[PDB]
Amino acid sequence: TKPCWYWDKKDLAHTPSQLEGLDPATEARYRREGARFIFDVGTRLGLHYDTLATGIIYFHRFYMFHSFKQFPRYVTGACCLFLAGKVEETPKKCKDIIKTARSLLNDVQFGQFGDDPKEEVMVLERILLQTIKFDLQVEHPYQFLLKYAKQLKGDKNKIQKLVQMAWTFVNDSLCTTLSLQWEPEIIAVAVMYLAGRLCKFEIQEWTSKPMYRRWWEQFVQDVPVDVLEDICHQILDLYSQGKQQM
Amino acid sequence: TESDWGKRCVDKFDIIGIIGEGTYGQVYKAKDKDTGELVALKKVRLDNEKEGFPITAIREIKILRQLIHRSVVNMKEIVTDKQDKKDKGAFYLVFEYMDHDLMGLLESGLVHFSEDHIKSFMKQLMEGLEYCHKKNFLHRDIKCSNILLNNSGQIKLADFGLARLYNSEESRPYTNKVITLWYRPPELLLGEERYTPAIDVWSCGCILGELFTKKPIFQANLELAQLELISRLCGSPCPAVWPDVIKLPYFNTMKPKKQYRRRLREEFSFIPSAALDLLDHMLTLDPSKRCTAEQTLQSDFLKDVELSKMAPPDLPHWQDCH
Ligand SMILES: CN(C)C/C=C/C(=O)Nc1ccc(O[C@@H]2CCC[C@@H](Nc3ncc(Cl)c(-c4c[nH]c5ccccc45)n3)C2)cc1
Repeated sequence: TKPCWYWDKKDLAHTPSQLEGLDPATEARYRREGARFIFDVGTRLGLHYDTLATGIIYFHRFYMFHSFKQFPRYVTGACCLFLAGKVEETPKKCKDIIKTARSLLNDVQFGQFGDDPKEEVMVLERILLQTIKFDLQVEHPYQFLLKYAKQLKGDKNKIQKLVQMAWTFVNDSLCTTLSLQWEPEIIAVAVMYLAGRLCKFEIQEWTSKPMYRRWWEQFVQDVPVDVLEDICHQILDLYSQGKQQM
Repeated sequence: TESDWGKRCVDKFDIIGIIGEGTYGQVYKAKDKDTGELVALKKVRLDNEKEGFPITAIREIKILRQLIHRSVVNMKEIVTDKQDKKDKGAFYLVFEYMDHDLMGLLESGLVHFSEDHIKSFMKQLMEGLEYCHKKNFLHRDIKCSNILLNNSGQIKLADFGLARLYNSEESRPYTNKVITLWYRPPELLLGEERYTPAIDVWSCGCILGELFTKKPIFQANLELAQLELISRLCGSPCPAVWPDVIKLPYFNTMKPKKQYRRRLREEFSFIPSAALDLLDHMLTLDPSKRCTAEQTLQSDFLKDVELSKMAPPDLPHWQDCH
């Protein structure tokens, strides 16, 4: 019935790009440049959070079956954003996605689109739909971040600060392969656990079981704290090397 | 774990011939070379598409991959043309091949359904429809030509080109013109956009009335003349039976030539009483009192309908061409 869209940590080490020689460090950079390309091109076009994440999820899934050495990332990123716009009922014309892509990529980067950039994106729509197996519907951690945080009763300012900082962590988790690892429900819970530590907030003090430390077990089921520590470590790695400000 | 669509090629199907003009592309009849099961292929051409893969087809796929029911048409897989990038080719949607549709069997004049044929048919149509409404989906094209029936006696809803989600929590606006004029309820004729799933119950009410008459109950060409024919039978809309009829945009504009009285049980007395009860509850102008899909399954005309103990209809095996 439904395909499985999640890989182990070992499965994420033998991607088609790893087989064709590309090193993990460079592939990690190719996914950041691609995710942030889709994000920016969608932001300048007025697209919202559920559309940008869907395109970025198509991007991460696409390069689980194809190699970066065979498909330019910025070309695939534009084709993912073009499809997500039609899937999420906020379609943007193919001409507008190109006119915005050239205003963000330099001559070398835009050289990936070739002579007819639009035609190079239309053709890639065929293989993109086949690579994702026509599985268009995708949920994202944003919707769960809101619902989970809405059932919290307590300090208004503290809870609001917890949400907006976790909101940025979800914007960053799209730069990694976390979506390829865990369900969005676990990602939304993890970013809250991470935000709660950096803010020194007692999230259990805002629920129905203030004595129960594992406050999250009332939102998602069977997720040990070690799994949360893994997601937090991968998100904080983006903040290493001063790549971003907390 | 082979639920991966789009990879299998179309040459695994032997095309027998075209069976109709589809929305995106022609519809073909073919048999599977690996299982010998007769199927139908909905072609989706991509070359020379202003926006690439049609968004109307993307909606149908997003919905069909969520509707698993005996009465809802099921999409087996999606197959592609022959490839080998930088090539042109279309996609094909695969469905189980139904033998007949409703609009054809009644026009054929060669068929006539008894009371047990209609009970089992409406039974399956309502159960599958209740499954869609519970999933917060609205079919918006229910008609005779969109009700497929195989020679086994199993009914299936046909194509969801105009289907959409429905926010049951808070009412939000939707698209007005959706259904063919013959099956369109009044609230849509008067310009309602925050309509409920009740627009399908009305179209299904005309299917039940059409099985006992072999001809559509309402046949008009313009929305105003359509409202004229509906009022002549169901009565004229007015706040006495519909407190919110005053709120509709075209209410005062599209006034019937007279203030008619409901004579439905008069013109449809040859129908059994239990069927007339369900027909009356399905053709009530006010959608707030129009029975839901679940309430039709609880009626006397369908509550004790046992599908297992049903005899197959006298359906012709000689499809009229090929
Ligand atoms: C005399 N006369 C008039 C002349 C001869 C003409 C003619 O008729 N030919 C032909 C026709 C038709 C056909 O067919 C049949 C009918 C009924 C139903 C069916 N079933 C079915 N199954 C499956 C499916 Cl998928 C389906 C669908 C869905 N949709 C669509 C759309 C379009 C098309 C399709 C379709 N369906 C069968 C076949 C053949």
